[PDB]
Amino acid sequence: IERGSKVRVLRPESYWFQECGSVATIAKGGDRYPVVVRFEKVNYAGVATNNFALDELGEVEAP
Amino acid sequence: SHSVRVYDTCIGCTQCVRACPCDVLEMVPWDGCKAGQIASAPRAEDCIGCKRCETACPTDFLSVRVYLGSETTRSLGLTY
Amino acid sequence: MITDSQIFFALCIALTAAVLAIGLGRQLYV
Amino acid sequence: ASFLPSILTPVVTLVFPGLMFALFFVLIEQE
Amino acid sequence: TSDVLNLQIPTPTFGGSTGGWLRAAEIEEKYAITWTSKKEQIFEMPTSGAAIMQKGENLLYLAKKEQCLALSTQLRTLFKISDYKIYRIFPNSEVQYLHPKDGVFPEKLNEGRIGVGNVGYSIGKNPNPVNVKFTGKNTF
Amino acid sequence: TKFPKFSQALAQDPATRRIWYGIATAHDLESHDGMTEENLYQKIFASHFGHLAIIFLWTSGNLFHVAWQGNFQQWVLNPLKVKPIAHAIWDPHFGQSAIKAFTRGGVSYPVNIATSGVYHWWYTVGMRTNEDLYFGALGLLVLSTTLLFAGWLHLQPKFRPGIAWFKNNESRLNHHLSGLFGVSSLAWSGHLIHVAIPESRGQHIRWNNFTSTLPHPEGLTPFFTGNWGLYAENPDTAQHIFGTSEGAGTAILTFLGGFHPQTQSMWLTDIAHHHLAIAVVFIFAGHMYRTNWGIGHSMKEILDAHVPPKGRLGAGHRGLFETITDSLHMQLGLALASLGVATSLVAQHMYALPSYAFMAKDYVTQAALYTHHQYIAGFLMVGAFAHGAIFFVRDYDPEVNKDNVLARMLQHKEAIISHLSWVSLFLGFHTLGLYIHNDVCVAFGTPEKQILFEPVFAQFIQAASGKALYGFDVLLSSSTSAASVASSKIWLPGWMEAINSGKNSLFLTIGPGDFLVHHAIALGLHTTTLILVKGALDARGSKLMPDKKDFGYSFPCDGPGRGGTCDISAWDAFYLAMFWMLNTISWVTFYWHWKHLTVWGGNAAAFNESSTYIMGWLRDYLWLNSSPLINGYNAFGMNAQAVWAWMFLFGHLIWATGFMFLISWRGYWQELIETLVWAHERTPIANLVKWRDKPVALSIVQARLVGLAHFTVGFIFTFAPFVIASTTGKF
Amino acid sequence: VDRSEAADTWWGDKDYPPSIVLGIGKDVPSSIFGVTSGLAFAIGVYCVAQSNLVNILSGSTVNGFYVAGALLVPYSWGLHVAAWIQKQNGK
Amino acid sequence: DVSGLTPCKDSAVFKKRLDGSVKKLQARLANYTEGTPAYLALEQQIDQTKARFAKYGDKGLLCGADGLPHLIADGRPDHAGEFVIPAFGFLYIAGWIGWAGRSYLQFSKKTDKPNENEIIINVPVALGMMSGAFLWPLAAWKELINGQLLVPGDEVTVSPR
Amino acid sequence: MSKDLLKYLSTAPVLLTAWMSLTAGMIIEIQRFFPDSLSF
Ligand code: CLA
Ligand code: CLA
Ligand SMILES: CC1=C(/C=C/C(C)=C/C=C/C(C)=C/C=C/C=C(C)/C=C/C=C(C)/C=C/C2=C(C)CCCC2(C)C)C(C)(C)CCC1
Ligand code: SF4
Repeated sequence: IERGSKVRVLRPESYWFQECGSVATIAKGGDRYPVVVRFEKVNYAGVATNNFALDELGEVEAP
Repeated sequence: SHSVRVYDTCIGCTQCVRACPCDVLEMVPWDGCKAGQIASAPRAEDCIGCKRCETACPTDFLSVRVYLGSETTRSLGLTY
Repeated sequence: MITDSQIFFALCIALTAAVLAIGLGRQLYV
Repeated sequence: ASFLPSILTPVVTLVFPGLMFALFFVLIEQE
Repeated sequence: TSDVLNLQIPTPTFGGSTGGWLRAAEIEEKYAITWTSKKEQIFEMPTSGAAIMQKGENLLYLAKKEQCLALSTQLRTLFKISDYKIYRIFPNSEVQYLHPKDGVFPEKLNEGRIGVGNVGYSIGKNPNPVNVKFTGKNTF
Repeated sequence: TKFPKFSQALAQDPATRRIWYGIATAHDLESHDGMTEENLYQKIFASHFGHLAIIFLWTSGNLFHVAWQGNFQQWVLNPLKVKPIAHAIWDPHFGQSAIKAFTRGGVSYPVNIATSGVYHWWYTVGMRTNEDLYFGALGLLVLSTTLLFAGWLHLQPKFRPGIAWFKNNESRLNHHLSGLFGVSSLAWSGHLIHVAIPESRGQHIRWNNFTSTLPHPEGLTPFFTGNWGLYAENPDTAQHIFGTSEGAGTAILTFLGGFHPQTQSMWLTDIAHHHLAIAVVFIFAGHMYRTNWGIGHSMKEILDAHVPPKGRLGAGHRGLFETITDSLHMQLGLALASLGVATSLVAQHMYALPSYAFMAKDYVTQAALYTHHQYIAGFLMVGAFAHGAIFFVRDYDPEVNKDNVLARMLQHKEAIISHLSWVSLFLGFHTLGLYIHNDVCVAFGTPEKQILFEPVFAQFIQAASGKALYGFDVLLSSSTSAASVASSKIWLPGWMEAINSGKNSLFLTIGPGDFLVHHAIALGLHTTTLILVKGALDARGSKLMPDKKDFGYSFPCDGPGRGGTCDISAWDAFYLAMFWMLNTISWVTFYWHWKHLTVWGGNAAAFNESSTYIMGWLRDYLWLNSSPLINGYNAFGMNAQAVWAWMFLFGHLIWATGFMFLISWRGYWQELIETLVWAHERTPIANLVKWRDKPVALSIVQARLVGLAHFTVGFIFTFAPFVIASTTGKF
Repeated sequence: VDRSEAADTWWGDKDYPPSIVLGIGKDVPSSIFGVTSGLAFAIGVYCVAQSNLVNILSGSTVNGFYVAGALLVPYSWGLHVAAWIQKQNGK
Repeated sequence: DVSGLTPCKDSAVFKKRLDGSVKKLQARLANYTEGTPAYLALEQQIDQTKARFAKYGDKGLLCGADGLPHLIADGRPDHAGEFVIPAFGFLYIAGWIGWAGRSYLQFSKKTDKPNENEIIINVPVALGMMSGAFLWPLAAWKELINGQLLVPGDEVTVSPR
Repeated sequence: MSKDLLKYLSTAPVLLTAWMSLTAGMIIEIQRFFPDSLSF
């Protein structure tokens, strides 16, 4: 939604579904999932980052 | 044979292909991803189903996904 | 006391049932 | 009668199931 | 490259093993892997044992594409041999070139490759099984 | 044309797993190649016909064997002493000693002593001679013949029923309620009144004279005049002897309650009145639903309207009609749950209220029947839950069940699973802790420190039902209460005596051991429900695998990635919950068997003292009562229980062999089979003999299935022997 | 009844059921429903009391009229729910 | 009194159990000589047994036909000491424990390194949380009313239905 | 007793063992001083 913002994930299949994450990067064109949300709660694989689209995120607190 | 599929959440990090021990997966050009490449499975008949692609996939859920199905000599991986 | 003829009659009906069972199994198999 | 156990039990529990196993094996090994 | 093999290359020096093909590679399908080495040197077979790859050309027979690919990974990550080619040999002697199909390893993109098995939506958007009930398709 | 014709994938499968999976998915008709719904329903219908024919053939076989080789006529004269014979033994492996030992029951040939109660059932029902049993066997054979022909017929082109007819719910339910339950129960009441009560009272009513003999001296004139109390007037006297006219009454329909004093089974007049009334109710209820005549109900309308105000249960029951009538797995799950509950009900009710003459004193039959029906109830419940899971993963449509009462279950499945986990944890923690406290306290020579909670609530129920030794003086125990006074001329004058008589299994005295074992039973039920409910709710997806529905119901795993995904398919939930079903039913049956052995032997102060700690169960039930079984054959000789000892060890061996498939998994055996394939192919002579299917290790789900199979068969064999032999050797 | 031939009786979006749920009594007014429900409750409770509370039931004293009138007590419940539904639907 | 049980003080089976235990101890007493540590320990132990039985007799416990105390857990205040008062005591203690844990978790989640704080406990503040959890029923009620106890579910991870 | 050793003593298993030690000792002393309390 905006870089450095806290956003709630709304993707149903996400490990972080209905949980907050910090946006680190939003890309230009191209990527169907431009936003890059960084979490602190590692999923089962171990990664704490994932790419989401703008529609799959809802801001809770701004930078 | 097992069915290998790749979804557009691919980020083109080319790790499933390296984890592949049967040369089932291969990077092809793609407009969607920033890296400009997407995994694809043109040799699914050689799939055995060890799911090292699924293990190596770093997406929150797997861009590369394998469904086990009809079994064969190759899929069973029998030397006889 | 069950008689030999009684046992044989029951066995005959059982054999008829067996033939019908083979028929039903065939028709379920097709 | 007391004849029939001897006539039927071995016929039905050695011969028939052996034939059925043979038939099933031969059938499943077709084509 | 091409669907053909010399079928006369000198093979690695190996003392034999019980891990090789058994009455099925000659009836259904065998596999071959051919590479080139700068020095005559020792390596570990996918089948249990140790062999000596010869100087220059080397050819090996195996029973599994997995075995051939495992040997290939060994060659790449130990001896830095990256010219290997893998073939499938049928009982009718047809030879099919399989692994470096475009002449380059699959992990590096090429301009001519077309996508097989690609889905245009995220993984969590497949139809339910009830939708495909009593239909020949599947939910992917 | 290869074996799995229904599955072309297995047809191309080259390994030995083809045969296994073909046999395994033979009856999974929904997922067969080229299957349509209409063909599926017709095939299911024909298979049902064949199954009914199997049931009636089994019944006819039991009847014919008791008629031909059983001592039914001798047993009729002296039911309490002569042991019923199941069938003759034909075994060339028997020695002279075994021949002499198994020659029993007042016959000259080896035999098996019946423990199914069929003798008591048929004697109560009205069978007195082998000829009647033989004619029953003949008629059941003819019935099975007709059912097989019907199954064959209903697959023919012109006789193949349609999908609309199959999905006609209202007509099917109307007919099942009114005729299958109602008129069939009416027929049974008529049979009792016409053939069973007269035979108990010393009248030989059969087909040749049932048309001439009047069941009641007045006839149907009381029935038509409405003076139906004349059918209750003159009941059987307390001095009545079953099967004789002395002390016999004329009443055909009574409500005396209690038990028949001589036989210690409920009155046949009471049972006939039960079946007559219950049928009235069911025949009425079978006119509920609308079928071709306007008047009636619409089940879809009922479900659609039943939505509480303000959306309390979301959209209510909207869509449930469509899901139930479209999905056969939901119907199967509902049927299995209801039938498992009914099986538990009959198991709990037959022992407390025996219905067959002289069954109460037949201790082996009672234990065998209770164990049998409790185990089948557990299996049916597990199956109900498994098919609920299959429905969720295969037939559940969220678009139809948008905001539904069923969809809200998935919505708060996390709360449900967490709370089932909480209650299971609490029950197990506290029950195990109290048992260990009692164990240590009795161990340390100070049983006074035992924490012994009186089951005050169950005792209160017993007092309200009529028990008086507790002294609660509530409801029926207090003669004065409205509950005790309103029914004081129908059933209480007999029921009060029956319940307060200490010679009966009706409402057994209970204590701290009963408290603790009941909490253990609660733990077992709750944990089995936890595993099963979790499997059903997580079958569609989970945080570790949101796309599980794509994989389906029974798949091996998702691989070692994401930390490992073992037993994630929700079939493995069923396979796990089967262990707990076996565990809880075993606890139930141990409780039943030990309490009843003590009560029958007249020392209830063995259960009341020792059952409070676990070593009491290990010693005064298992170890103490295992002697007559394990002494079936020894170095000095053999007894008639040697078969039970051999089957005891047999069940032990199968239970043990199951651990192999449950513990050791496929990779070891696959590599070992590679070695064996090498050896067979490389040895001379034998390598001319060559397989067709490539031999492979058993699949993962296949081996889980085999290991669980060996476990369960094992369970049942071991307890069957121990429950049938120890009772015989102790009484 | 089939899937198609079934009335639209779902009312989760509204405050009261449609009157169609009452079937044959979809037009009888709330006044009739309430009066009949009250008479049914009184008569049925009278019958039950006369059968089992005021008197003691027995084989020689069970009364068919009282037994039948007992079944008017659940009918009374249904009639009172119906009275409320029709009052809310405006009939 | 209730359930057919009788008070343990007037229980012949209870008295015989006491007498039997006493006779067992005195029988084993024969091996040891007067004044030895084993003899004095057995004397202490038999005194303890008699004191225990007298205490059970005086407390009003009900003894069954087996002659052992049976605890009546039905809520009657005559037998409150059997379950109700121990139940309240445990509920208070367990609430104390859970509140200490939850409050320390709330503190640690705001720490710069919550993952390391989970292993390495900050003992100075852990002691403070443990002490302050003594008044958990009022603290939990306050958090309930302010809405800081139950996170809205629209904010908890949930698996695809 | 440097800050590092205090940190090590503050680690989870050491603290678990210490607290459960104190708890078990408390329970055992309550048993010694108020023994055989099958009631309140
Ligand atoms: C399912 C019921 C059932 C069962 C469990 C048994 C069991 C037995 N019968 Mg049989 N029997 C039955 C019904 C049954 N019978 C019926 C209805 C009749 C005709 C009235 C007979 C007539 C009969 C005779 C005359 C004799 C036996 C004997 C025996 C014994 C040896 C096995 C044998 O060869 O018998 C089978 C013999 C037959 C002639 C075949 C009967 C066909 C039945 C009805 C098939 C039922 C199939 C079942 C429902 C499902 C399929 C089973 C399987 C394919 C999975 C054994 C205890 C022998 C005995 O007494 O040994 C001590 C013996 O001499 N039986
Ligand atoms: C921080 C403490 C804490 C708190 C507040 C809770 C709270 C809860 N747990 Mg528990 N739980 C805890 C730790 C805690 N848990 C730990 C460490 C584990 C791993 C063993 C579990 C495992 C667990 C399971 C498996 C389940 C629960 C459940 C529950 C709920 C019911 C209460 C219950 O029965 O507890 C049960 C308590 C236990 C099984 C053991 C607790 C362990 C110790 C004794 C307490 C930990 C205190 C901690 C060391 C304090 C440090 C603070 C200090 C530094 C100041 C509730 C939400 C159940 C649920 O979901 O219900 C809805 C449920 O199924 N919990
Ligand atoms: C998952 C799933 C499923 C399944 C489920 C199940 C399997 C269930 C079960 C369940 C159960 C199994 C239940 C049970 C129940 C019961 C009850 C609910 C009971 C009740 C009772 C009562 C009410 C009683 C009362 C009384 C009387 C009447 C008399 C006497 C007294 C008393 C009080 C006791 C299905 C298929 C649906 C589908 C979906 C999903
Ligand atoms: S997400 Fe998986 S398939 Fe896509 S590039 Fe990364 S490793 Fe390859």
